[PDB]
Amino acid sequence: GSMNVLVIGSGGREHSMLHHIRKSTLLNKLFIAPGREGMSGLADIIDIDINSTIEVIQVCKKEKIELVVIGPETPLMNGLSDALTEEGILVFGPSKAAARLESSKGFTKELCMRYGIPTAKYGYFVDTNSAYKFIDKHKLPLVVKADGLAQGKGTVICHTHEEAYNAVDAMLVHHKFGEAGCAIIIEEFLEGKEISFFTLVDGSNPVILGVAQDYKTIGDNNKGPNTGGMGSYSKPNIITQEMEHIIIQKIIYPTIKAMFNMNIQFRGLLFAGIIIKKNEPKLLEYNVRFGDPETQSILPRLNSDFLKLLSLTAKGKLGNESVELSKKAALCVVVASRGYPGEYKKNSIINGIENIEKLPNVQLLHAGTRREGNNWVSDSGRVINVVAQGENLASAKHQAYAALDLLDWPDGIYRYDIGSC
Repeated sequence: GSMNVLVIGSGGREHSMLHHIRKSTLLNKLFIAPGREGMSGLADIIDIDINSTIEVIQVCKKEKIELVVIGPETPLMNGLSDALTEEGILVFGPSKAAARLESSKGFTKELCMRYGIPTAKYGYFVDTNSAYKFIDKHKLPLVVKADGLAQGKGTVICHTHEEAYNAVDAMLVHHKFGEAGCAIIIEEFLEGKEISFFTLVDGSNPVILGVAQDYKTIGDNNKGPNTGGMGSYSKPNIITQEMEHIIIQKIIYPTIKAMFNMNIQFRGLLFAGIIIKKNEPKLLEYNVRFGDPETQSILPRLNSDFLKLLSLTAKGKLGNESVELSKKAALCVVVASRGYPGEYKKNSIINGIENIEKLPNVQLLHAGTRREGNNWVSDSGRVINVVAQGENLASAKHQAYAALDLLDWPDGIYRYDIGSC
């Protein structure tokens, strides 16, 4: 291969991306900034501040980078993609203007209203007077969300009006989520089957990548606060091919076309949260980049070349193209530091990683580790992923959880219901 590739980010999603980019015959040299030491087998780790456009550009010139693959949302919101494009560097990820689909949840809701895209009824607010008056006319339960990038944690289901007042104060008045909470949306609570729906979009042509089941809450059986995501799986027929088509026609294409026509075309990975009831999909939310940890379960199933797909997307060349997925089930369990999504302990010593990495049927990803002396220690809220594949979901599940029995980390927390009915 002749393509030098730079991945931006440092979590389990990116470690998975590296693993799968490394399979391409198109790849020459592979880099990650800032990455993590546990990923160093796959790529050269670059220690830079990725919030500095200028530092990222300097790495691209120094290393002759031909494609940049942006993992997380914040640099997209900060216009890293625009800064790279202005320098004539190919980038997989949307422009700042296109990234508003995620960086303002209210942006997406208005677009849905204007273009007739099915979604939750809602209101948008910047002060508790208007918010409380909406709460008081509104049916329960309802969902309060930070408008900005709250890493999936600024989303609270409220079953009493008092819980809603508290959620709205925490964001608008007490500033508990920084600028991300300076505005909010309050939405009707929708029932049904929730899925994660990944589409590659080259500016005008959508190509479905895959579907996964997510696990948002910290606790099993959907209990406790919302997190960035505590697990995932992907397998054939989570939804029918017909439903896939309805989602593209009613939600994704109208989104792509609206953005294109306002001259803010979307290019990259469009990740829709979708809820299905009475055979009809509604849009929960947009993320404008790969989902963590849904990516970890979808990529194992990809028969098509992942790097080629990223490059073609970035180039505006998905016109003829299609994705091929295997019939395997894949499943990812996240191990978090105790306290997450709240305050968590860093520097906790983690034992068993080397034993799990010796297993041939599973992959351990370094989502949030670092080295301190001779130990692996905790360094983020989400610390380890274990990923497995099988002929069916039960096999994939058994293998993941069998591997996790080798983990000896009393401060580690993981759900036991990843892949359960």
